[PDB]
Amino acid sequence: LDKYNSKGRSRIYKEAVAKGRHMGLGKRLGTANARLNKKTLWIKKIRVMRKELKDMKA
Amino acid sequence: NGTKKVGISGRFGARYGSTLRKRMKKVLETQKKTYECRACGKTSVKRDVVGIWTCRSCKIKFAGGAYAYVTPAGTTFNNMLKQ
Amino acid sequence: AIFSLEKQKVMKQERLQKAKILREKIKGLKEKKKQYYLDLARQKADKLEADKLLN
Amino acid sequence: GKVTRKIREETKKLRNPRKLSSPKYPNFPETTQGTVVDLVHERGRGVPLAHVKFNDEIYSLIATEGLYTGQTIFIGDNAPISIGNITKLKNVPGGMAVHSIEYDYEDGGCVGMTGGAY
Amino acid sequence: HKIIIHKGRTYKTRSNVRKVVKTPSGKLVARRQKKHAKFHRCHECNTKLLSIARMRPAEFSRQKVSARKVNRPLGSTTCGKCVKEKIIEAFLNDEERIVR
RNA sequence: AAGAUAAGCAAGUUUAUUGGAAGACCAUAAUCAUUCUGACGUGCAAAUCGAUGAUUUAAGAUGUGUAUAGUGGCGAAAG
RNA sequence: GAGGCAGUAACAAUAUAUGUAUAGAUAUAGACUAGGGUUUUCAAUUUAUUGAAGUGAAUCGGUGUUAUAUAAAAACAAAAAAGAUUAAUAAUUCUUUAUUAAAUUAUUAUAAGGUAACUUGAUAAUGACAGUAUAUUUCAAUAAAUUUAAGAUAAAUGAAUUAAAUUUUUAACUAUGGAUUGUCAUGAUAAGAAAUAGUUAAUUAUAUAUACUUGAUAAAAAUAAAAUAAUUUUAACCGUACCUAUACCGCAUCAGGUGUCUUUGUAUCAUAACAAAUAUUUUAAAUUAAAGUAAGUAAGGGAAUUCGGCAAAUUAGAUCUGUAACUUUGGGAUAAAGAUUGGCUCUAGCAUGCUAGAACUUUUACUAUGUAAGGAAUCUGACUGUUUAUU
Ligand SMILES: [Mg+2]
Ligand SMILES: [Mg+2]
Ligand SMILES: [Mg+2]
Ligand SMILES: [Mg+2]
Ligand SMILES: [Mg+2]
Ligand SMILES: [Mg+2]
Ligand SMILES: [Mg+2]
Ligand SMILES: [Mg+2]
Ligand SMILES: [Mg+2]
Ligand SMILES: [Mg+2]
Ligand SMILES: [Mg+2]
Ligand SMILES: [Mg+2]
Ligand SMILES: [Mg+2]
Ligand SMILES: [Mg+2]
Ligand SMILES: [Mg+2]
Ligand SMILES: [Mg+2]
Ligand SMILES: [Mg+2]
Ligand SMILES: [Mg+2]
Ligand SMILES: [Mg+2]
Ligand SMILES: [Mg+2]
Ligand SMILES: [Mg+2]
Ligand SMILES: [Zn+2]
Ligand SMILES: [Zn+2]
Repeated sequence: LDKYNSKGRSRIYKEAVAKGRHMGLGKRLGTANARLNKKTLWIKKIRVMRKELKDMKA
Repeated sequence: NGTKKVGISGRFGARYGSTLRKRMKKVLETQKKTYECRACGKTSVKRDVVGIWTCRSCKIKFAGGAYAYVTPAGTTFNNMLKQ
Repeated sequence: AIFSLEKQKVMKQERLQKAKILREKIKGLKEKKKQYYLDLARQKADKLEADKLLN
Repeated sequence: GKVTRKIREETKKLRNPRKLSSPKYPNFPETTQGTVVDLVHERGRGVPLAHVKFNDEIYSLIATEGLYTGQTIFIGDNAPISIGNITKLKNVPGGMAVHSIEYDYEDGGCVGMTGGAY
Repeated sequence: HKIIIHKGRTYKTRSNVRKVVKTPSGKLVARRQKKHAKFHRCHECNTKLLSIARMRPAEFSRQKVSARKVNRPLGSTTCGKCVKEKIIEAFLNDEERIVR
């Protein structure tokens, strides 16, 4: 038989981040723009705000 | 808005001298500007090639200068033909 | 010596017709033939040799 | 010594000379009318050329200052003088600007080929 | 460990586009595809002429004439709005001659 | 950097966004060769190895085809 | 032709009491072209010697067109894919379903319809052409659910880990209409907006639509017709084994050099590193020399050593405050100088996976890997760039 690497270690660690544990100030190594883009957050906001104005007119 | 007196020539940074960047600000202002179409009357004429000016709406090409839509030596010879 | 743009396309092809003929006067070049699936003249002649052996 | 740079540059022009267009206009007996078709750009020169159409034949010419696509011009020995028209030399009054002069009659053109120079 | 199967030359030119398809038995294969073609355009107004079949000119001769043309004079070359300017222009230039 | 939008104060002028120009800044793969005057020095090798360094959308790197020959060719120039 | 130095320098040296196995150890791997030419496979005798066998094409390359009087196996060009067989060939052999071209057969429309954009047998079209940035998330891949199977644990565990499959409206144009309206950004309209009714298409990431840089505006030529069904001792010539570095070039089984592409899992910017997959490999001694080539640590002093701080050491990621003289008004600047960083349990926002705050606890938190020493002056060159292949 062949071997395949197990992901039981990584499935646990991804669950604690889903509660927001391991994203401290001491475990960041990139900038604020690298972890979250500032351009995409403006496109998310201006597309939703343009949708809700059409509904209030109709 | 961020610049006090340099304007469009702030892309060059802190090189090439002082008076060489003054000569770039005169020419680059008139190249990037859009003009009125003499045919259709709309403001959509832009430059794409040296000596060729074309409109976006009516799509009619005009001959002209290198960096300006009209040439100062080009307009004086139109007046003497009107008389 | 002034020509139209439309007449100049004729003089190019007439120039490129002479260059096709002067190739066959150069020594030591392989001969240019037609493509095989379009040249119907060669397919008739080789088939004539083919059934001649059958007799 | 060796052969210097100046002589070695001229013999490099005989192995591969430079190529340009040399645009000339035809000759016609009486005044005809032609239309401007399009404006193009060549590799070597800076001034744009123009393609005019006389008697369903397309030639090439140097573009004058105010010229747009579809305009009509006249060619002949006695055409009226205006922007872009081509007339004889005796008709124009003193003080104007011309930009293609043939040395002799029935020639294409010799003087004033580049852009900006009149 | 699975291996993609490639057949042919490996240069990425214009005519060598490939895609990856999965077989029923479990192989992986890089199959070649046809060359990309574009829409025909008007000779004057330069708009996209739809309803004409866009393909390579070898296959384009095999189509029917209704798939190559439009039921209109100058149907293969022009857009159908440019002909409205032509017919009015060609008629009016005749009536100018008879006066002068 | 141009370009564009708003909110204030009153011909204009401050504040906040959007936008993404430049022979601008920094790294991996790839490239070069400053220092240790390190290793080796009948060597792995008729010019290599290790650490340390310089480099990034261009006046770049590279396969194939045609052209240039010894009082001659090619050269951002050291014979 | 044969000595001394001399069996000296210099190189090679994994474990098992019974084994076609159980273990250890080092190295990423696989395909096209240039070069090599039988090294391929098998049998017999000991990386050798001899002897047999092996390369199957209408749709895979060449043979065709040209680069402004001899030029392309990566530019242009009629057409196919699965599934199995051999000791060795397989888009070429065999089975199943297709496609192109040419010769002979059977049959026949010469025009209708829509106000319009257009629909149906009803010709005259093209090959054919820069670079960069942003927005689409097509495919594909992840993630979830389900159904069959596998391997292990002294024990224990709301049921862990691995494999296969099945699923998870927009742009043009036309007719009415008569003055408003969009994008992440720049806007569009009396040369007719929104709103209605309709006709075409949606180019599959090497794509589509916009924008931006230029005294650079981004190749040639051969090449065309069409309805439905059928037939064929119809589709010529050449190459198709094997190697990608111990099967190339450097006199060699040489730590050098050599065009293109593909490649699984963890990895909160990446990088670095580790594991998969696949390929190779058999037996001297040792708690003890000196002097070497590498890697570590050091009480007290801190450049007194030296031509010279040559070599080594200190600093470093990310968040928050703060930032001078000078100036070609753009810069100097990431100047300099300070403070914070773990684990667990919650609270609060909306964009739903990112960011602030609070409580508890400890031999205190970027630091395994990666990661700027700083300041003040003088001479010379404006800057990006290039150069004596080997001092
Ligand atoms: Mg740069
Ligand atoms: Mg040394
Ligand atoms: Mg010779
Ligand atoms: Mg000297
Ligand atoms: Mg040894
Ligand atoms: Mg043998
Ligand atoms: Mg094989
Ligand atoms: Mg097969
Ligand atoms: Mg073969
Ligand atoms: Mg083979
Ligand atoms: Mg190779
Ligand atoms: Mg080697
Ligand atoms: Mg010892
Ligand atoms: Mg000490
Ligand atoms: Mg101490
Ligand atoms: Mg001292
Ligand atoms: Mg001393
Ligand atoms: Mg040092
Ligand atoms: Mg805390
Ligand atoms: Mg310098
Ligand atoms: Mg040197
Ligand atoms: Zn206009
Ligand atoms: Zn049109």
